[PDB]
Amino acid sequence: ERTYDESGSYKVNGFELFSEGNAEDDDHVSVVVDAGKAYVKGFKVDKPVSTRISVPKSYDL
Amino acid sequence: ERTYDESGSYKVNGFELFSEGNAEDDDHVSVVVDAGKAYVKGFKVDKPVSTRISVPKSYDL
Amino acid sequence: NIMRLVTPPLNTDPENLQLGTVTVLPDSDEAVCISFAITRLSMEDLQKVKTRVDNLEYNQA
Amino acid sequence: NIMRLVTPPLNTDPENLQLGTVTVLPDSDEAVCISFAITRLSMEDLQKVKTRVDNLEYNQA
Repeated sequence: ERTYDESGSYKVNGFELFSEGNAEDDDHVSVVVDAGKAYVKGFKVDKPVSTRISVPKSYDL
Repeated sequence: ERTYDESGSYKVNGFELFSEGNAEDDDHVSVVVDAGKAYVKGFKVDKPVSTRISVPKSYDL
Repeated sequence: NIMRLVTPPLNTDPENLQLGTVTVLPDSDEAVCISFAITRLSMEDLQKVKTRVDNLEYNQA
Repeated sequence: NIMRLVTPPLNTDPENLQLGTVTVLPDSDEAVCISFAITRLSMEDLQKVKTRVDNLEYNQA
C-alpha cells in the first residue's frame, strides 16, 4: 500500500520481448519474454528465467 | 529489498568534508566528515558525530 | 486492421503492468517485438535530469 | 599524477555511497575536499522540476 501510494507500478529490470518463431504450431508465433523484476500495484514480482509466450496468427480478411 | 529496488542509495543530511590539518602525524592530513544520514543498499545508516579520518601525504615522484 | 492503421488495444487496468507491444504482420511468421515497460528512475537519475534542466535554462539565458 | 591530469579512482561497487573526494597537494599539509553524495528528491522538488520545464517551454513559445 505504501509502495503503490509513494511510487506506483514500475519495472526494476528484465522482461524484454523478442520474436523467435519456434514451430510449436503453424498457427502461432512464439515470442520470448526475458527474466525480470518489477513492482505491480505495490507488490513485488521477481522471475529468474525467460517465459515463452505465443500469439495467434492473423487471418481476418 | 524494496528500498533498493525503488530508490537506489541516497543521503538525507550531513557528510560535508573539511581539511583541518591536525598534527596527529607529520606524514598524514587530518580530515573531518560532518554528522550525517543515508540509506545505502536498502539499509538505513546514521552518524550523529562529525567523524575524523586521515589521508597519507603524496610523496610519489 | 491494415498495417498502416493497426494500433494496440487500449487498457486502463491499474492492477496489471504493460511489458511491451508485439506486431504480427498479415499471414506471416514475422513478428516485431518492442519494449515499452515503466522502467524506474533512482534519486541519482532525477538529479541528472535536474542538472540537464539547469543546462537548458542557462543555454536559454 | 600531476595536478593538471590527476583524477579520482574509478569505482563501480554497489555496496558503497560516495560522500566526496580529497585532493592532496604534492608534498604539503594542504588538501582540497569536495562532496559528491546523491541526496534524495521529494515530490515537492520533482513537481518544481516539472514546473521549471513548463516555464522553459513557455519561454520556448
